[PDB]
Amino acid sequence: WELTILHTNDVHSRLEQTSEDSSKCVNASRCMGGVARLFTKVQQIRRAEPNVLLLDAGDQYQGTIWFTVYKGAEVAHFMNALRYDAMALGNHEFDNGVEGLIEPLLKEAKFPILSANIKAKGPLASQISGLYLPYKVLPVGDEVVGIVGYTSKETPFLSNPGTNLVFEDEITALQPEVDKLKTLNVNKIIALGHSGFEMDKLIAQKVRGVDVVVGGHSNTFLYTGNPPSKEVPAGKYPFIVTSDDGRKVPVVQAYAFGKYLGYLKIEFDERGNVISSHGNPILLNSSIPEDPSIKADINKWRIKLDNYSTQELGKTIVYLDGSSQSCRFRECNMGNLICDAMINNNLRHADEMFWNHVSMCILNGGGIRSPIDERNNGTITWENLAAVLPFGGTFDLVQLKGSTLKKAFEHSVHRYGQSTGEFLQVGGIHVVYDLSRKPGDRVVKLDVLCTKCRVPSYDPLKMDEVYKVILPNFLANGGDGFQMIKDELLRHDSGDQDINVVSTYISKMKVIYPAVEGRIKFS
Amino acid sequence: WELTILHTNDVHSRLEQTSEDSSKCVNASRCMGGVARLFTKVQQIRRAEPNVLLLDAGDQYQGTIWFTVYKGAEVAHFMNALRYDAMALGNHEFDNGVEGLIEPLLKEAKFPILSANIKAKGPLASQISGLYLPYKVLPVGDEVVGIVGYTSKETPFLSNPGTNLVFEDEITALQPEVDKLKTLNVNKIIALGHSGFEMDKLIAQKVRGVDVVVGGHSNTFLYTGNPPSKEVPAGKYPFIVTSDDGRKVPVVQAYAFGKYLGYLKIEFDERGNVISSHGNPILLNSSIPEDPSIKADINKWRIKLDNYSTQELGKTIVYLDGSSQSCRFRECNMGNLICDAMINNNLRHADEMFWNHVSMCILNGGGIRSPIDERNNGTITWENLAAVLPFGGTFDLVQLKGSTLKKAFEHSVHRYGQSTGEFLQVGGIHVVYDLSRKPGDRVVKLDVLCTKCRVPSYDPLKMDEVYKVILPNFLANGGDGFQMIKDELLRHDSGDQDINVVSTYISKMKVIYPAVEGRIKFS
Amino acid sequence: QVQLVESGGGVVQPGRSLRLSCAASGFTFSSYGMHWVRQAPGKGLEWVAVFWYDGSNKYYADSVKGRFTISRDNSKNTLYLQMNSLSAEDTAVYYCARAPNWDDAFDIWGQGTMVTVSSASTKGPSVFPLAPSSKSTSGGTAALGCLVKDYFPEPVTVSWNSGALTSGVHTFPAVLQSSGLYSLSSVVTVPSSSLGTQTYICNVNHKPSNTKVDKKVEPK
Amino acid sequence: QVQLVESGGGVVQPGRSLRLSCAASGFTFSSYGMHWVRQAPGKGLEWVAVFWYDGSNKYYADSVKGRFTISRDNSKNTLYLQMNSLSAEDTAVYYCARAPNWDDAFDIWGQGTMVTVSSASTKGPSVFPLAPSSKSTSGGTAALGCLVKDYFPEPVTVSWNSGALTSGVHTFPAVLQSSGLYSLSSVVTVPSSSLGTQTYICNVNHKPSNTKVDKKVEP
Amino acid sequence: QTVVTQEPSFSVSPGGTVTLTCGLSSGSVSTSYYPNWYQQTPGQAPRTLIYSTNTRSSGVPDRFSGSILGNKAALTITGAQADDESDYYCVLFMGSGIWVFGGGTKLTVLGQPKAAPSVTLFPPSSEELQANKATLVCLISDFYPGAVTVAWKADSSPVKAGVETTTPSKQSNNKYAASSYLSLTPEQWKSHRSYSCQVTHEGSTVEKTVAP
Amino acid sequence: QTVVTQEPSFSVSPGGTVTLTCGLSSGSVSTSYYPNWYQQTPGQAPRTLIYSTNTRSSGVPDRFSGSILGNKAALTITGAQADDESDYYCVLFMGSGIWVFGGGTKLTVLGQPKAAPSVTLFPPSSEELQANKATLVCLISDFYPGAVTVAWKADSSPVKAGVETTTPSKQSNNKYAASSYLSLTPEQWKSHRSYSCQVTHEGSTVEKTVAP
Ligand SMILES: *[C@@H]1O[C@H](CO)[C@@H](O[C@@H]2O[C@H](CO)[C@@H](O[C@@H]3O[C@H](CO)[C@@H](O)[C@H](O)[C@@H]3O)[C@H](O)[C@H]2NC(C)=O)[C@H](O)[C@H]1NC(C)=O
Ligand SMILES: *[C@@H]1O[C@H](CO)[C@@H](O[C@@H]2O[C@H](CO)[C@@H](O)[C@H](O)[C@H]2NC(C)=O)[C@H](O)[C@H]1NC(C)=O
Repeated sequence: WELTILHTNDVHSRLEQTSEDSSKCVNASRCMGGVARLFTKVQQIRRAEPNVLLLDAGDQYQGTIWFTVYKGAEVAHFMNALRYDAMALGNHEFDNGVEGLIEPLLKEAKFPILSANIKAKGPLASQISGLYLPYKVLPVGDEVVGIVGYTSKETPFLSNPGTNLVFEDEITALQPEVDKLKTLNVNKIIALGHSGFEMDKLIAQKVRGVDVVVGGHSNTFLYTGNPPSKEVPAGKYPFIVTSDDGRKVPVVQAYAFGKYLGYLKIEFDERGNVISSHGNPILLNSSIPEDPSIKADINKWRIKLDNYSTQELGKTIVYLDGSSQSCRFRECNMGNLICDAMINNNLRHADEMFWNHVSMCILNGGGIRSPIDERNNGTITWENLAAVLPFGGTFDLVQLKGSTLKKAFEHSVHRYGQSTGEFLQVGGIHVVYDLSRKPGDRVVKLDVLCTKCRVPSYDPLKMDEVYKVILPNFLANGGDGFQMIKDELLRHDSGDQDINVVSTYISKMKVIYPAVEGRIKFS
Repeated sequence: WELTILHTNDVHSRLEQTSEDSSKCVNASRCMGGVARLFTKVQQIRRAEPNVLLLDAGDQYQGTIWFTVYKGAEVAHFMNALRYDAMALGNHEFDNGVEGLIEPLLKEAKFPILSANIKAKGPLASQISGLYLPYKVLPVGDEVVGIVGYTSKETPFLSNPGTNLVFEDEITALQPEVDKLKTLNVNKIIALGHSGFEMDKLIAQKVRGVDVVVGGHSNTFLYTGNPPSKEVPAGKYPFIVTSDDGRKVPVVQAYAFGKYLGYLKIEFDERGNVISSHGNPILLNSSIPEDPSIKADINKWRIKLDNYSTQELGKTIVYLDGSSQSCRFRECNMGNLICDAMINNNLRHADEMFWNHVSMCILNGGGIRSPIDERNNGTITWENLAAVLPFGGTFDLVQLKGSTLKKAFEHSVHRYGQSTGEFLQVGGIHVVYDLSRKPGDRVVKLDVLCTKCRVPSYDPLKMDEVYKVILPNFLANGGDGFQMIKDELLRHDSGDQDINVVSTYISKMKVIYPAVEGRIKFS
Repeated sequence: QVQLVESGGGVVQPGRSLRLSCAASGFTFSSYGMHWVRQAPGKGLEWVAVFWYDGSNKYYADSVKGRFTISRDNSKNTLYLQMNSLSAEDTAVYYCARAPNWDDAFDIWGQGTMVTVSSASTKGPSVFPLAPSSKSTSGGTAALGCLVKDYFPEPVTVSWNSGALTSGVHTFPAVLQSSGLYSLSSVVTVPSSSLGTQTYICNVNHKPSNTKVDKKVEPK
Repeated sequence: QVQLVESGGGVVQPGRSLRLSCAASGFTFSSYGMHWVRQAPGKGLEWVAVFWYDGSNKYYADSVKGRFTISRDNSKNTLYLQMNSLSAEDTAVYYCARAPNWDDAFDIWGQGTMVTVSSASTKGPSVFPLAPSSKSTSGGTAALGCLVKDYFPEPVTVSWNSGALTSGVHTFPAVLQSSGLYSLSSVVTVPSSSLGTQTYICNVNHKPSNTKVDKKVEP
Repeated sequence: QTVVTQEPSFSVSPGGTVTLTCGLSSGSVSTSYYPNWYQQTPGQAPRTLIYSTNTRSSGVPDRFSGSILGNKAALTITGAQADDESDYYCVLFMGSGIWVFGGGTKLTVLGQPKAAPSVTLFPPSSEELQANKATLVCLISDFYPGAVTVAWKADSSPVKAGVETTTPSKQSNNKYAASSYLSLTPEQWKSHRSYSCQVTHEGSTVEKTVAP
Repeated sequence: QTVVTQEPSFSVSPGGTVTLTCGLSSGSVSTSYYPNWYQQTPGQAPRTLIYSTNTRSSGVPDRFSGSILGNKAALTITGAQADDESDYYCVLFMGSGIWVFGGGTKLTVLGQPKAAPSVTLFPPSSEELQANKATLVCLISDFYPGAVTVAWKADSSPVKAGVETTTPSKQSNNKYAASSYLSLTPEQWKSHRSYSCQVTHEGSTVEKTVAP
């Protein structure tokens, strides 16, 4: 009994197509992703294969303006158009709190949504009653498939679920529910959920009954063979895992950002045991045409985004100095603002627990391409920011040796002189240059925030120590001569859309007062 | 035709009685304010006079936990029990945005609520339609009295009113509407509104038809004769104002925080001309008993406050160092946190436009009486803060000469080492002590954030310059030996309740990262 | 002094567009709200539309949602109502009335104007008899008449025995059937003794179609 | 293997409290939901109450809101229902059924138990005749019978002319009137010709009250 | 949709007191619906009376006095004149623009003495059936005041479909009179045993019955 | 409260197709109400058939196949066995704990003894009136399928007061029979002209009428 399984995860509401590095689409001809594109390839498969399932494992809920505007309604009324079969809940699904999930999604969503390890108490319990289910018995062909859900116990630390929701241990809560499936003549049981590639594997091992595991949360990419883009694999697809009862349990995962659609042919015996498991995550390169009838319904909704571009987000009571002659030379308040928005945005909606304490940011002047004037009415709209951050990049998280960090800060002034926008506007860092000295021996003080230290202060940077820092993708990929980052970086995860990050910070702050406060000095 | 006018304003949700400086009630025997107390004295007057009107002019909204918890519903279901006759809208009524006014108040409120200079457009226009009115025709005895509303055009700078409300110039919008009253045989016309003592006088002058003006916003105190408490008058009550058509127009205002009830006998002719106008704002001291049937309904609601004390407000990801041996000696993150919450809280809900630029804060260690431990799901509840700030003081705004500021900072370390709580935790200041020097010549560097130097930077303090700064009331009163403030201060306005200010900042920020960042240094 | 004048809605056939005007004078038109109210003759009052003063806001009743358009012109102190896609339920008196902004009154009213929208087509009446069975009038007399159904004059004459009987006659008001066609009856009280003795013929003339029916009325 | 048994069974007078138990076996009791459903004899099914998996959540129907109290004991793999303030509309069959955590579903059902609440006194029958109207019969006959109203201990025997007529008789099921008192009829089809000729006396015996009425039926 | 329900008709002694109420089908009436009462002489532009519920308008007599009784808004006319024989409309504003009127209360004051109605019911004709139409004629005469309720019955079955009833119309003798027609189909006329026209006037119910 | 309304009874030929529907008084039935069908042998523990609306339960025959038709949840039985003659209950979960049943559909599949009913309507007795009680006896005989709807009336007016009706009960001749009582007061019996017992049986309405 062959079962073709289409799976996605960590889609981060990238509804219109992106570029290879998961930023704003540039070359129309070479762009990837899209729910327009995805629909095409899913419909192709369904019109061919007889046994198909289309699953998601969460983090569908944060990322672009799309969400910032439609706040989960865009998700439902499109996932319902792709005709998904089940979905699990994510780190980011509770970013709008329970009712920013229960109202927009769980009610408006036309397909069952699972997690078994999440239980509610008190009055929320009645309200939410059976909008989120622990398992689902999803009939395919003349057979039936069980699908059991889970969600990371890390969720309360990376989201805002209120104090009425409990997050039980994945394994604990799955076992009793998988057992019930076998209690009701369901032999064929898929696990589906958002706890991270690591826990996905521990579900394989330690949960009897479970035949297949589909996960996400960790942006990890599995490929068998030659990677079809920059995506570095970290295991074969599927990833076989030796269970304790002694089964082969295939664990899968698409990258993220709705770039790759998961594709896995699973062949079963008469009694619900995995015998064969082969396939590779279908990349959505420009050679798949975007479906027209969806690209229409995209541009129908595009209009309410344009409307939001001109709406007042909040107000400044100070000039936001973003001019070349400011941010490219000395410490400008705009930089200080952005960096603060980058970090703050990260500590509410953290991607994984590895980044939930990130207090360091850097930003090249050559990404700050406009100031914002207060004189008018103090008003700040999206369009304002588009002038500041027109590159439509992202804010990515990188782990970096102090040695590497020092190097880049010397390359901040090695060729000082004219515009050369490599000068770094910092956040969670105190730096001092002495310009008299030799280019590449000018940083005289560099204190950084050590949060993995009881009460966090600025302690001088050690060249041995490893440092978890946020910065633009422009810099993670060695923009303005920063080859030393792209090379000597230890971890790199793509984050949310640059403009979207500020526009949120400003909305939730409502009044900004970004000052120049002596992060950067001379002598 | 004699007409007694009872008026209040800027009550700042001080529902239960306070002390003279508008803090937590301490000496049961000597306390003032209260809606319990107020009810008593109003019932006494209604049982005496035949022609009574009980008006409010806004800022009823922001203040204590009371609001932080019931968010305007406490206001309605009490003002409705006091049986108010009319009310105007305030700087602070839009602090919860339109829905935090339209839901709790404008729906639940059982009495007419006016402002004529506020015009709504788009879809809000339909929703809000006639829950807030421009004018009201209130029949008293056998005659009829017109009441016109207004609200400061500066409201969008001191609140969050949405972008669908417009604020027309008070005078412009009143004149055409006062005329309509005379169009409908209303001769006797009261103006009632929250634009500030200044505009109230310009309404008298420049708006024909208007007989009496009742305002607030400025907290200004008018008394004829000997003030019965610390309240410094700034004019006689009523304040006569020569109109342009050449009439005498009495302009009134009780001191803010529901301390004084306004009391004004106005005698009219048979065609709506003010002939006599005498009276003085009744101070509500403890010799007026608190009404029992209200003090009951107060303690009925007391219970849902206690419930909110234990609920998680938000989370820290750092230790909040608040121990005596930290905050009384060196720069502690708790202080930095509080100061930041004090300033931030002020620049959303600013009392007047004079304080929308406040970037400077100071706080004695002897107000920080506990730390807050994380690692316990990182949780921070109200009760946590009660341990930190048990004094139930306020954060007040003071204008101060540089000379005076320097003096107080030397009194931070004059006889240091024991420091019975004199040491200042600063915000929006860089200070540096050299302890080797003479007590009262130890501040070697003092750079402060400049109020409108274009782009806010740290410029060295000039002793000639005047500085608008927030600090606890304990210090505005010269608590731990700061006689230099109480004496040489230029302006002093009471702010909101201390604990309430943090609990909000934490709620709205959701994740805090208060660092020690070198505001205070040594050598 | 302060006054509202409406503008002539005459008669029109279903579907046609029709614009209505309301000339105001003797107040700051600029300031007050301005409504339309209709009144189906004999029926109650119905709210139609509204335009407030500050401009943005124009509201309609679910009965005329997007069928009707209201428009104020302060340049010309006149209120307008665009009535597209008319029907018979729109047949009514159309008043424009001011509102002061305060306690949301309806102050001052117009004399109003008439909107009659029908399938105008001038029909001769169907005439039928009415059975004089002695069960309406006391032991001594009986009641009998003739029914004049479906006609499009308002007016129609009814005599008895060529108008040689005015004694006991009680002709009634015309009803306006939902088809926009009138119908009435005309009864006459006569003695039981003259049922078998005397002949009663009701005579209808409706000069607006020149149809002149003369139906005899006998018992059964 | 898996089943649910219930306890209750008895009859009770209106008002009194009554406890119901449901002994489960052959599954992770710990995991499943657990409901109560009632069925008024002859009438449809009505939802009563529910207890979920972890305890926190118990819900009741508007019909038994706070009149009824449900309690689960996983320590003892048994479900309980406390039924205070009973009446006649509670008279019904009471099933406990398990629910898998799916659509909060209902896969397995119990045998069920009977809840009869009446004043329930041991009654004599009121007997009345039934006026032989020719309005049911055509071929020269008419239908006539006798009504046995308001009685309690089922059964009741019905003969005709001391049981000397079994031919054409159609005695009916008893109805259970909302008062918990039975009532029935017994019809017999006979020829018109025997009006003045033959005598028809329906005979009732109800040995549970020893009431033995024998009423004649005339036009 | 929501119906504002106010008494259909009222009668008062001159110099007497009468109260018109005005309720909402779904919910209570409070002040925050801004009640509002009007006098219409039927076929003249309705004069404003009371806004706010309590406020009288410029030059409104003091005898008229608005209030709220429990669930309903009210209008008390303390000391009726002959001037007060008019139709009285209540009306409430449920915001968003939405204004809804009442059915209207017709207030009759003394003129005549209170004469009960005279109902003459006719069947559909010998000849009418043959044209495939079938019309029940019910005539009313000689009643004061001029406010009647026209109920039709099929046997003991209400019909409100295809019933047309004229406006009451003062006769040649200053008493009121009105007709009521019921269009039917020859089937409906034969199918049901007897049809009835039920007229009620100041509680004084009058019926007549006809059958094929 | 909200009523789940499903067909009161159905008949099918063996090896036939039949669909039971199940609708909601106020609003549509969607998937997100989690429809659910049960088979009850009269007097037995109801066995599951289908949950989710579509999903068959463990060991449910493939002939049974759930769906949704417009407003109503549905159950299609493609290829009926004689094994299927029982009562079928639909039931939905509108969340918050709220679960609500259907009235139940009685499905008959016998092999064609198919006979319409024999209704014998009796008045209250010579003697019964005199005891001050007054009971209308309506008897049913010799019908199959054995599913009847007993409507009562007076002069074209429905009565919902004091009606008691037995469960249909197979006779001595494998055809079904049931009684229907209507308890009344001697006033109500004399007040109305005639009372009627209306029995409807596979669309075959049978009436009888009695009066003093
Ligand atoms: C609460 O407030 C009332 C009103 O102010 C207080 O009553 C007032 O008390 C003051 C001070 O005792 C009185 O002023 C004094 O008047 C006497 C002559 O009567 C004069 O000799 C003193 O030098 C001083 O001027 C004031 O007259 C009096 N007013 C009334 C209403 O009698 C009351 O004492 C206050 N209670 C407390 C405990 O604060
Ligand atoms: C889109 O992806 C497909 C699959 O990787 C590309 O097709 C492959 O192209 C390479 C290089 O020419 C070949 O070696 C593979 O054999 C091809 N695979 C298949 C199955 O066709 C395709 O060229 C890509 N298109 C673009 C323009 O990126």
